[PDB]
Amino acid sequence: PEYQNIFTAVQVRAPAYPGVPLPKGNLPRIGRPIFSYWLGKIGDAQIGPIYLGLTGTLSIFFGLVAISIIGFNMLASVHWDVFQFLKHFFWLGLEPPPPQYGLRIPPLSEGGWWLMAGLFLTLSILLWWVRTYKRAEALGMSQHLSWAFAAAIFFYLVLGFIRPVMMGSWAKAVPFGIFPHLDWTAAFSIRYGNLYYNPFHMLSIAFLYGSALLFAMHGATILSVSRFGGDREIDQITHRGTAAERAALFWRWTMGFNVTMESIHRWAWWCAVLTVITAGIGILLSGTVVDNWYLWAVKHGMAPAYPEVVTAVNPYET
Amino acid sequence: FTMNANLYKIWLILDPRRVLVSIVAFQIVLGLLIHMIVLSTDLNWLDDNIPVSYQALGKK
Amino acid sequence: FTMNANLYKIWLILDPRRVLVSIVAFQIVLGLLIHMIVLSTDLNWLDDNIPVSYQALGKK
Amino acid sequence: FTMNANLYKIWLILDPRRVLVSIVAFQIVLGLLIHMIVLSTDLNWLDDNIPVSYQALGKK
Amino acid sequence: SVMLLGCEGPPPGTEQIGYRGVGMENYYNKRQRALSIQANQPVESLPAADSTGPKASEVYQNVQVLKDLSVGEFTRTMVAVTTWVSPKEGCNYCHVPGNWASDDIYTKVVSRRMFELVRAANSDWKAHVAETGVTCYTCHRGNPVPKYAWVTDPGPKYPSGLKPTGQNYGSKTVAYASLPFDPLTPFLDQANEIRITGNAALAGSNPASLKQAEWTFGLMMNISDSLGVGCTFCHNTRAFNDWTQSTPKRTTAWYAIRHVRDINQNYIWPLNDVLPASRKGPYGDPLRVSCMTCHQAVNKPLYGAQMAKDYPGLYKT
Amino acid sequence: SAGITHYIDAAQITIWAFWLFFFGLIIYLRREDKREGYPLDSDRTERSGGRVKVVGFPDLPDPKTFVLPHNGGTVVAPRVEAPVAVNATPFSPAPGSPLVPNGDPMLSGFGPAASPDRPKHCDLTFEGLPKIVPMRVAKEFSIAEGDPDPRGMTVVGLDGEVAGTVSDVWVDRSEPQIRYLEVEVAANKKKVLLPIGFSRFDKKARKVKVDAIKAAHFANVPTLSNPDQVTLYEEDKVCAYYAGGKLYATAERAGPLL
Amino acid sequence: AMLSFEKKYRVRGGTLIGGDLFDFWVGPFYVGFFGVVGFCFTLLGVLLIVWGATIGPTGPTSDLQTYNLWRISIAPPDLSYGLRMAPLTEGGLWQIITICAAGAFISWALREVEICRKLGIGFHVPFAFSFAIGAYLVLVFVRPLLMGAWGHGFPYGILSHLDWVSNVGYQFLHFHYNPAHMLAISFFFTNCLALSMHGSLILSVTNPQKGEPVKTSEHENTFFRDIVGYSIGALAIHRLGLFLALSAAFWSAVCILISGPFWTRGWPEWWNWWLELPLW
Amino acid sequence: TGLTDDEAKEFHAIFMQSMYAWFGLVVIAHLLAWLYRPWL
Ligand code: BCL
Ligand code: BCL
Ligand code: BCL
Ligand code: BCL
Ligand SMILES: CC[C@H]1c2cc3[nH]c4c(c3C)C(=O)[C@H](C(=O)OC)c4c3nc(cc4[nH]c(cc(n2)[C@@H]1C)c(C(C)=O)c4C)[C@@H](C)[C@@H]3CCC(=O)OC/C=C(\C)CCC[C@H](C)CCC[C@H](C)CCCC(C)C
Ligand SMILES: CC[C@H]1c2cc3[nH]c4c(c3C)C(=O)[C@H](C(=O)OC)c4c3nc(cc4[nH]c(cc(n2)[C@@H]1C)c(C(C)=O)c4C)[C@@H](C)[C@@H]3CCC(=O)OC/C=C(\C)CCC[C@H](C)CCC[C@H](C)CCCC(C)C
Ligand SMILES: CC(C)=CCC/C(C)=C/CC/C(C)=C\CC/C(C)=C\CC/C(C)=C/CC/C(C)=C/CC/C(C)=C/CC/C(C)=C/CC1=C(C)C(=O)c2ccccc2C1=O
Ligand SMILES: COC1=C(OC)C(=O)C(C/C=C(\C)CC/C=C(\C)CC/C=C(\C)CC/C=C(\C)CC/C=C(\C)CC/C=C(\C)CC/C=C(\C)CCC=C(C)C)=C(C)C1=O
Ligand SMILES: COC(C)(C)C/C=C/C(C)=C/C=C/C(C)=C/C=C/C(C)=C/C=C\C=C(C)\C=C\C=C(C)\C=C\C=C(C)\C=C\CC(C)(C)OC
Ligand code: HEM
Ligand code: HEM
Ligand SMILES: [Fe+3]
Ligand SMILES: [Sr+2]
Ligand SMILES: [Sr+2]
Ligand SMILES: [Sr+2]
Ligand SMILES: [Sr+2]
Ligand SMILES: [Sr+2]
Ligand SMILES: [Sr+2]
Repeated sequence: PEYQNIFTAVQVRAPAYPGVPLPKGNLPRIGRPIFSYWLGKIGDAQIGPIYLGLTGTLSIFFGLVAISIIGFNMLASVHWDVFQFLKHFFWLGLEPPPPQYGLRIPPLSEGGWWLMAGLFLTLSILLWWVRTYKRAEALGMSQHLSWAFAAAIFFYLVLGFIRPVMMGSWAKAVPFGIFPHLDWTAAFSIRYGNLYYNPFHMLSIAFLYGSALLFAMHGATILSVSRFGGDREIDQITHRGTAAERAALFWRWTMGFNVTMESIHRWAWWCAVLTVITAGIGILLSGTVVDNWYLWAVKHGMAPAYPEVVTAVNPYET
Repeated sequence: FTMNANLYKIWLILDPRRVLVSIVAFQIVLGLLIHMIVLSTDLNWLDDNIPVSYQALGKK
Repeated sequence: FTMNANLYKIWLILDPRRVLVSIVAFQIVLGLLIHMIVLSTDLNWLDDNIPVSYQALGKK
Repeated sequence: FTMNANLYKIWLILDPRRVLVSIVAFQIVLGLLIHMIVLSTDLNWLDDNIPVSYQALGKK
Repeated sequence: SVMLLGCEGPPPGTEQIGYRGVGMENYYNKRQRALSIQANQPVESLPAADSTGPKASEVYQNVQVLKDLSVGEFTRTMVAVTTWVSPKEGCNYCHVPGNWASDDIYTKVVSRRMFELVRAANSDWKAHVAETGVTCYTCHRGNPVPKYAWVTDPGPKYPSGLKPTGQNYGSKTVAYASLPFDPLTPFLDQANEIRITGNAALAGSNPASLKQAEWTFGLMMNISDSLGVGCTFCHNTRAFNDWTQSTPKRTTAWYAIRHVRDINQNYIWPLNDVLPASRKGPYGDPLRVSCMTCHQAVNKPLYGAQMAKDYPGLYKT
Repeated sequence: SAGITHYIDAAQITIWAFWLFFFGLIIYLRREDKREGYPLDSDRTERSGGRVKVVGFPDLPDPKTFVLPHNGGTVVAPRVEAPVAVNATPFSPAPGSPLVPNGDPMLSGFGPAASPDRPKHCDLTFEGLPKIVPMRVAKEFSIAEGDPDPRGMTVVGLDGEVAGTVSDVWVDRSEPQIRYLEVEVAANKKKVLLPIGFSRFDKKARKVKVDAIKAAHFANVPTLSNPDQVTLYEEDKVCAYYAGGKLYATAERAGPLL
Repeated sequence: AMLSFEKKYRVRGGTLIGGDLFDFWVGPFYVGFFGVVGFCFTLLGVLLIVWGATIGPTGPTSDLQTYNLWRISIAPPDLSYGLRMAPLTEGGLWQIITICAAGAFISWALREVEICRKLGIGFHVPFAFSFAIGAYLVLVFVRPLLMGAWGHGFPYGILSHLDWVSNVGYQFLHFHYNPAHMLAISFFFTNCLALSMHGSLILSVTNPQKGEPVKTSEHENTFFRDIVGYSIGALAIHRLGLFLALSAAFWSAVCILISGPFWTRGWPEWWNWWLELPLW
Repeated sequence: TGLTDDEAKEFHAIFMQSMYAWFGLVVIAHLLAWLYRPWL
């Protein structure tokens, strides 16, 4: 038996914290805090305050506009029947301009809402980018997040804007809908001859698997050395303790090498940014450079051959 | 009026601020909802092109 | 009235503020719930063309 | 009925800043929504082809 | 709940399709396989007719199709067409009472055309219909109107301000998926292009759009569902386009696709002027044919029962 | 001639660029990995008197300096750390053999009981007030409505015996939470810290179980050079002792099972 | 060789099994009884994957035989064999390599366990590891069993196993609609998000702008509270990430456990229960 | 609700008038809707 540090079993409150203080120029903070005994059951119970500048307001603004075009459009596709909207919601979506239009700005009823929602969404994501760089500067900190967000933004941009512009057709960006965007994904692999044989998509998959591997390992570690205040990673990084020691040693004795309280955060950091960056590269070469990845894999001798036990005659060849 | 006398006492049991803001929330929601409902039906007043066919007075 | 006997003591067991707020919520939900159920079956009272057709009152 | 001999007292219960910002948001929103709805029906006022042709001839 | 939800028990019936390890396999519910079999029971044949007699065209007045039949055989052929297409109604369904030779009732101008439809089918489409062939029951099943006939549908409502998504809805016609909900009109009526895969690794010589890919995906979902199978039944998903890696069913399905284009184009659209409104969709298009119409969720209509070989009156010449 | 298919496509060379950037990345990460624990301990180093400092591939990165806030100091990595004797003796003289703790295992400060020498100063709030302090020093703190107050529960060890009672609760002034339980020990009424990580509650009974050590061992809990605050040195020291009990506190945790 | 602070912890005992028998180190790896079982399972496993590569699907001289890394592949027996042991050169080999893989992962897990007992740390890691071991087992033991034959397992080959995933995935037409698949995918994506956020944070505070000192807990909470009005806090973020990644593995295991044994139809069709509720 | 016995009678009265007034505007709107286009 032993506490697992899964659920804070006994909590404590103190007057809320408005936070470390920001320099002149960085506007006031808004909202005044509250505590959720239940968030508290598992984490900091404090909820907010939040910061909102020109940036933050222009981003929340654009973002909600974009959310409205997508939604309103979805209600329109079901005739303003909020019931039907509720019924098929998962299947509802706002499709992209048709190819007939190329990269021209299309009519409202033929895709223009998508281009506007795509436009406003992008501006709002990139404004949130700027937001995190400002919020990160007010604290003297570094832009590590911003270099990652910038990577995920990279993938996003490659998906809905960069590849489309390169391919000369807004119909190639992804449509806003749950099931619609799932279908876009499958069709994407199909159209280019099975994306499994795309090296970049294999790497992105090794890196997604790796984010789960590393965070599960590290996270389990920090809990296993939580007993020695290993969660307090900052001081174990400046002033190594037996938590960071037992931590580095568990792995050392297990897989033969190890890292440090500071470096594991770099392996993890670099592994996540890598997912999105192989991922985006992966979508970049599809249609722009390679049109049929399976064939590509055959040309580079990577696709396995199996005894042909089942086969079909080609009517196109009769 | 068919109601209680000890009916004000409810405001010693339920926070008044919440009930007030809440009513507005719920009513605004219901309002929008029903509006969209009617608009989705036979009772619609928008999708028909009357009294001057704005979509076919200079179009069609 | 009551259920019988002593159905007042129930409030020494169950929070009156919560029973009230909960019931208000539940009744509101059950209401939208059923309205939505009946409109979704044969018993619809909106999309019938009763008592006079509305979309081809804007047709002739 | 119009107004209570004491409906100022609502601001002893409700914050003037939140009510104010709230109203602003809701009205701006409603302005937008309603505009979108009208823009999606017959009453469209943009693609009428009136009062003078702007796409000369055909293609466009 | 947030119910839970949709579920079968183990073990499913399974069949190995491709090579071991390739993953080309099939799973199915044994129970429901049995229910489908009882529902896909075939009608036993009527005793052969000896005949030995004159040809139908010699003893009858308006015999433009079942000419070369002996009288006996013609009569038999009439009894099969009766139970097969409209048994609750009997003989009178397609004939003007007291007058067997008359065409004064539409169901006969149609019946006649369908005699040329089955015949063309049994005699010209074996690369598709093999030796099982087809018969009236295949589509009719004791029903005057194939239950599983289709129509070009308009999807759900749209205000006037905006045009339809063309895809994005809950439809049993695309397997419940959100792809485009009418992959039939452009593929099983018209003959739009299904191919989207490139035949070159690098690009610059394949104009297939992604959209087209989705239409092909939708249609394929349709097909899959109509025959009641998954893609490993006809494909090796590492290469949907690779014919050598596909199963001989892709070949068969290929010829079937063309076949439904012929039933729908030269046998069904033409009957549209003599058919009642009761038999027509919102565009005035008439109820036509699809794979489901016949297969009704089984890889071979009626589990590959051989009905037609017993009625010689169903073959050309 | 308009068909000379090139065997090299952008996809090959992008896979090439990737692997090269990859290798440099891997190498680099392994360098940040040697900012502690290095060079290694062999008898390769001792045999040669030290002429073989063990560092492997890649090598060690130039030191980096951490500038602690609050007149706190400056730390470097990698650094040169003074060796420290091992309070144990080799189970075998052969290399790679484990060592047996010297003396009374919980006292040894070897094994699950070992720990390094962290500063003999305190971690600080942003402001600079002792981050971890007791609720008696941190006036504001308060149990969370609906949580048994640990204050007054009975602390009980691994064998059942009462250990002491909760005399207070230590909290983080930086991230508000219970870090340490205070224990007025029964056998001597001395006050000791008990890490939260070692403590289980039995709210319906108001007990606070501790599998770590036996009720008795609570007598030897490492001590604080001040009952109103604690240093980094002292935290490791407190916890490692309890941890030792996980392998020591019984004549059975030593393992085997079979 | 040891870390510069390692000797002081390299205690004797803590085993589960072996006791002093295998209670020693080799380089930095801990051996232990399970390191030996593990190494044996592992070595035979790999050495057999080498022999499979050596022989090929039609014999060492045929064109399908190969030593190319992308293409070497060892596949299960046909379904005709059910749960029986199949001949070696017909998927038997694949079965044995599997037994070795399961045994090696389990030994590895138990050896991490003895290592927790030695170092005196929580056993969160090998418990978490056991989730991957579980997923692997459903993909080779549970599902193919529930499915009456071992051949339902995936082949061991770098891309050929990708092909397994592909055609199995496609038997259900549009796998994306698998709801457990939707979950697991959600966790895998969010896990990848929190990790990038924690990673970024630790590195943003212990190394701030020049001119600034190592940052504080107060900063940490203040930044993410600044951005998104909330900060789950240091301990818990380590807790969440563990939750996300273990759950992601969970739902992968269940999403594949239901694809066959408990559902045979296409997956989009599953969502029918929703379009048919008596609400619409 | 930390209210006194008197500030819930005052509140309640004002609430009642405002609410019934609301229902009044409601019936007004509902009769105009019924006149221009009967729905039952
Ligand atoms: C359908 C069958 C195809 C398939 C087709 C694709 C396609 C196509 C793609 C992937 C993509 C990827 N695939 Mg895949 N994939 C296949 C099967 C798999 C399998 C598996 C076990 O079989 C796995 C593990 C994966 C794994 C993955 C991930 C590794 C990768 C994307 C990571 C990610 O989250 O990016 C997602 C993260 C982001 C997009 C950034 C998010 C940040 C944005 C900006 C957030 C903004 C938030 C917003 C503003 C909030 C408001 C909401 C608004 C309403 C919008 N695929 C098969 C072969 N896969 C990518 C790829 O490989 O391309 C080469 C991709 O685009
Ligand atoms: C389908 C066939 C009929 C139909 C048959 C019925 C039937 C049958 C019923 C309704 C009901 C109602 N119908 Mg109807 N209804 C029809 C068509 C409509 C249409 C329309 C657009 O055509 C609308 C808008 C409505 C709407 C209405 C609502 C006014 C009402 C439901 C109140 C409720 O849910 O409980 C809300 C709960 C309460 C108000 C409880 C009061 C709470 C007390 C005061 C709690 C004390 C605490 C504190 C003091 C206040 C609590 C807080 C509150 C939030 C203020 N119906 C169709 C045509 N309708 C219900 C009704 O009774 O109407 C009279 C009902 O039983
Ligand atoms: C084929 C097309 C279908 C589809 C079909 C399938 C099928 C079929 C499956 C998945 C599976 C999954 N898919 Mg998919 N999938 C689709 C598209 C996607 C997309 C996307 C963006 O489109 C994504 C993100 C994913 C992602 C996922 C995850 C939800 C899941 C895999 C994680 C896992 O298995 O954990 C499990 C992790 C492990 C089992 C590893 C265990 C480690 C063991 C114990 C030790 C390994 C040791 C070994 C020796 C290590 C080597 C080290 C050497 C010693 C050096 N899929 C497409 C649409 N997908 C798989 C799944 O559900 O998981 C069971 C599955 O069966
Ligand atoms: C369906 C066919 C008819 C239709 C028939 C009806 C009928 C029938 C009704 C309406 C009603 C409504 N219609 Mg109409 N309506 C039609 C066409 C329209 C169109 C349009 C673009 O064409 C619009 C904009 C509207 C708009 C409106 C809303 C103004 C109104 C409901 C008020 C509400 O929800 O608030 C909800 C209420 C509140 C939120 C609280 C009320 C205000 C309180 C009392 C103020 C107290 C102070 C408070 C504490 C602070 C206030 C601040 C808050 C932030 C607000 N209708 C179509 C043509 N319409 C309703 C109406 O007229 O009013 C009854 C109604 O019953
Ligand atoms: C390593 C790559 C991973 C990654 C990294 C990543 N994501 C990031 C970041 C980073 C580094 C950020 O910095 C940023 C972030 O903020 O992190 C928490 C972000 C982000 N990750 C998110 C999404 C996201 N990332 C994803 C993926 C990934 N991102 C990868 C796994 C995914 C996927 C594919 O699953 C998603 C869904 C967002 C929360 C955030 C970017 C947020 C953003 O750009 O905002 C844009 C606009 C809005 C949110 C509009 C505001 C709407 C408000 C929520 C409503 C509030 C209204 C209020 C009541 C006001 C009143 C309204 C008035 C108008 C009336
Ligand atoms: C469950 C949540 C996540 C997770 C957690 C996790 N994995 C873990 C751990 C944890 C906590 C460990 O502590 C343990 C570890 O050592 O850390 C790296 C482990 C581990 N994660 C690894 C693998 C792994 N985990 C993965 C994923 C996951 N693991 C999830 C993302 C994945 C994938 C598919 O994404 C892989 C590939 C190992 C490096 C390691 C355990 C190593 C080990 O057990 O070694 C003993 C066995 C051998 C050395 C090989 C045995 C020899 C075999 C007989 C031959 C191989 C047969 C194999 C079946 C063939 C497959 C061939 C493929 C090419 C298809
Ligand atoms: C004949 C006969 C006898 C045969 C001869 C035997 C032979 C061939 C000898 C060769 C021997 C050699 C060369 C090697 C042995 C090979 C062995 C047994 C196999 C290795 C198996 C193994 C698990 C390798 C996996 C490698 C990888 C990349 C694993 C993924 C994990 C990951 C990404 C690794 C790096 C990150 C790590 C290690 C993080 C752990 C880690 C985490 C997670 C923290 O949170 C933490 C917190 C605070 C301080 C430290 C740490 C810390 O170190
Ligand atoms: C210094 O450290 C740091 C902090 O501390 C200061 C931070 O605050 C921060 C900021 C971090 C944040 C603000 C965290 C924000 C969290 C995010 C974005 C994650 C998003 C997650 C969600 C929205 C929740 C989704 C999940 C749910 C709603 C509940 C789902 C429930 C389900 C599915 C049913 C439950 C059952 C199961 C899942 C099956 C069984 C489960 C398992 C087997 C898993 C086991 C898990 C454990 C933990 C042992 C960072 C980055 C940091 O690094
Ligand atoms: C009733 O509802 C009310 C509240 C009104 C509102 C409800 C709204 C709701 C519920 C909306 C729901 C929306 C959902 C669920 C949306 C889901 C979206 C998903 C899942 C999308 C997935 C992928 C989409 C992608 C990748 C889109 C990419 C698009 C891009 C990158 C577009 C870029 C366009 C740009 C930058 C435009 C440039 C314009 C220029 C300047 C070039 O024009 C000249
Ligand atoms: C047992 C009931 C039936 C009997 C006794 C019967 C009898 C006959 C006879 C005697 C003829 C030849 C009439 C003539 O052309 O002179 C004929 C023709 C024809 N009957 Fe039938 N009939 C029956 C049912 C049906 C049914 C159910 C259908 C359609 C579903 C049908 C469709 C036709 C058609 C289309 C012709 C013209 C044949 C041709 O051009 O080849 N009959 N029937
Ligand atoms: C739901 C998953 C399925 C998908 C994604 C799918 C996808 C495709 C794709 C992409 C093609 C075109 C290949 C190219 O671009 O050159 C194709 C062709 C074809 N598929 Fe399917 N398919 C599925 C199921 C089926 C099924 C069940 C059958 C048969 C019953 C089938 C029969 C065919 C045939 C015959 C062709 C060739 C058609 C032609 O070339 O005109 N498919 N499929
Ligand atoms: Fe961490
Ligand atoms: Sr107009
Ligand atoms: Sr009208
Ligand atoms: Sr113009
Ligand atoms: Sr199936
Ligand atoms: Sr050879
Ligand atoms: Sr229904």
